Amino acid sequence: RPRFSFSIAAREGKARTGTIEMKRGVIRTPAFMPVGTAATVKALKPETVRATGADIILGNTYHLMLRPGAERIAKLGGLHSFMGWDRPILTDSGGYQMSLTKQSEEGVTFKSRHMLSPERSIEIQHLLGSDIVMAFDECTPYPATPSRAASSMERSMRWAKRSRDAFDSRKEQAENAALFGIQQGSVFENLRQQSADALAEIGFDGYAVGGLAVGEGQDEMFRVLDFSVPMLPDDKPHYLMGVGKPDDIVGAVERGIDMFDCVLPTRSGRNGQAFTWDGPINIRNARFSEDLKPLDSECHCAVCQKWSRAYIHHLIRAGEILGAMLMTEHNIAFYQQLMQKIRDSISEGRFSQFAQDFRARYF
Amino acid sequence: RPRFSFSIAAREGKARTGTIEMKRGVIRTPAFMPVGTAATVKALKPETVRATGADIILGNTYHLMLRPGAERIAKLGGLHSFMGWDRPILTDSGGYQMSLTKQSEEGVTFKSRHMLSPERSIEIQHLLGSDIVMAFDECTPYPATPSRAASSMERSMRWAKRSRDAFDSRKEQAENAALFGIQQGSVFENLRQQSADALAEIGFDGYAVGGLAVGEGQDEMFRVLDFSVPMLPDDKPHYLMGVGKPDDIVGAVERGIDMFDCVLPTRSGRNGQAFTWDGPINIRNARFSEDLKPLDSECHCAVCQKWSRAYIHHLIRAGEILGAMLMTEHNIAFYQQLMQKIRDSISEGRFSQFAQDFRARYF
Ligand SMILES: Nc1nc2cc3nc(N)[nH]c3cc2c(=O)[nH]1
Ligand SMILES: Nc1nc2cc3nc(N)[nH]c3cc2c(=O)[nH]1
Ligand SMILES: [Zn+2]
Ligand SMILES: [Zn+2]
Repeated sequence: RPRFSFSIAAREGKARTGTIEMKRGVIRTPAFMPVGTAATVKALKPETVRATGADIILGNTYHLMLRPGAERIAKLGGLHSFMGWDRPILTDSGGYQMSLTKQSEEGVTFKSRHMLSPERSIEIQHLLGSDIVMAFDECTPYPATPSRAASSMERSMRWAKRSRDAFDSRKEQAENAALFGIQQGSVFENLRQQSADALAEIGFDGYAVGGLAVGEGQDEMFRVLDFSVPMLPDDKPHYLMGVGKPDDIVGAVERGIDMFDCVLPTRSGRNGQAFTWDGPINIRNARFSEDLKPLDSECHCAVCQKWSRAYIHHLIRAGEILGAMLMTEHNIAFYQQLMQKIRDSISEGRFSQFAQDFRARYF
Repeated sequence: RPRFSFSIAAREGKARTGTIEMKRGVIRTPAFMPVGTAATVKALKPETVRATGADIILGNTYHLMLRPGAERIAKLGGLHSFMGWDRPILTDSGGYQMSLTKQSEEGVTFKSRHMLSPERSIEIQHLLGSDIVMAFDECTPYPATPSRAASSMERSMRWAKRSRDAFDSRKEQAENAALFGIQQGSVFENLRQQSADALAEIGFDGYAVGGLAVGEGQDEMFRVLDFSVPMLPDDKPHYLMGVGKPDDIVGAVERGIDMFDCVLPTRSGRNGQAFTWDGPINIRNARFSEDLKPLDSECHCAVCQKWSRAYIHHLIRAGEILGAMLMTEHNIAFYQQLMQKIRDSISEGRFSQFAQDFRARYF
């Protein structure tokens, strides 16, 4: 394979399906990336993550720089060999993870003390051996005034240029990894346009829509996507950071998004929430204590082939680790089945019907 | 297969190796039973427990009667289908699990309020669909005076008779399951003899040595085994309840024990302790933070094939579920490799050399 090649095999409206080819493997798009923040997708072996259909997972510069350390992981052979995942890994840059500081034009120092900057973020992502490196940005808080959103976006665009130059100055990274830029501008069309233009002038391998999934709510998120995604280069992947619930994913693909991540299937699975095609259920509810059906009636995952709602109910109520394992495997497999149904429906020219059907039943 | 058949294929001294055949499968002896107290071997799918080599797992009447309930499990199709383990299951009777009350000759009531008795224990084990049912006994506290140990043992022997009659009165249970008696008598030879005699007069499919692994320490435990195991019928399995550390298992097999259980590999694995042929290690120790070796240098388990000490160190320090999963799978696989080396060495007439070699290196 090449360092990076995105090809679009079929289209319907603004939706696209295709493939990203990288040295460590092929990513089918639209893609959902399970989140592996501490060098693990919580409660799953990497072979189980792959068996659900994932082609790529997400890691985080911020978390891994703190524990176990980026230089440590490099000394141990990089993130892929450390955790036993040999396929592509995308790493976020630390520009969100303000969520968990002294800010300046140079970067951010935060509470031991640590520092991140465009140069240091890109370096950490190199030490980890990331395949898709995210530019170092500022996720603008929501809501933001137009002035604050503009200042923040402008700084992020200067940081995007510094990110590009830091990545390109490291020959091994430039030859083997890809770099994505992150659009900012909050909910304001003109600032989203200025940001898209800045990013396309610099030039990246892919373009993320940043600054969403920060409390704005679906209607607003969709309105911003309606004008923001068309601003990005059409021939590169479009990544919506941190999204989301199954309905959010379907509507975002209808608006031109190719890549997704979120902790909802893993985190809410450990808390008892199971996704089904008839909507989410909370397995802790006493109504499931003698329910012999699988979590979902159609799901092909190994959990639904083997165990009942009643058993998983018991495990979660008892605080047993196997309950977290089973709930997480099912929810990640559900998300991957959703992405496969989206890909196949776009490929067959029937995605808009799929999206309507999905919603009618899920709600 | 038959309901129950124990065959001894080879002997060395007091040690034996062979097989127990039951309707749900064959158990290779000497056997280690992973503990699955809440209807799960903690942090392992049943297929992973089987892949480590286990032939049988242990469940507990006390815990399962409280959560999810014995009648509930029966309504759901029994413990095997509930948890997805289709091989034999031994259940303890609740006579230990005083550890976690109003006692009388009729049984014990304990804190909601619950009751156990010989009749109710055997009934619960039937509702669960246990393959090896334990008689309802009193595990005598340690230390005990000879008078208190005698009173307690005598009550247990009356309860053993009631257990036998309750099991035999239930045709489906009598035809499909096995019943083991439990010897008591604390550390006193004459009371152990009286108990063995009582149990052999009643007649059981197997005989447990109860009342040990309750704080007495290895030397004392071994002294009691030295005289107690020969008192039991030679042609039936001998089960030492709750034992134990790898060295305890080796010395108990040298004294005629065929079956073992304990929470040490699962519980101490979640707490960071890994078994190796050079003795246990605590993976949380900072000396492992950049150690690329597997947990154990010779272990054939999937954990040792794929992940380093450094990674597992990270996971346990971070409180990640995958650390508990990996540590537990390795420790259970280590225990099963120990039992396989014991079986093969007895079969080859070189168990005493194995035991000496094991100890020289483990210590
Ligand atoms: N670097 C970066 N990461 C992000 C991660 C996110 N997760 C959610 N929910 N929203 C996010 C936005 C950003 C963002 O704007 N920048
Ligand atoms: N029913 C029964 N169960 C037991 C379980 C045990 N676990 C350890 N550590 N010792 C034990 C003794 C008994 C015992 O004497 N009776
Ligand atoms: Zn499923
Ligand atoms: Zn191992």
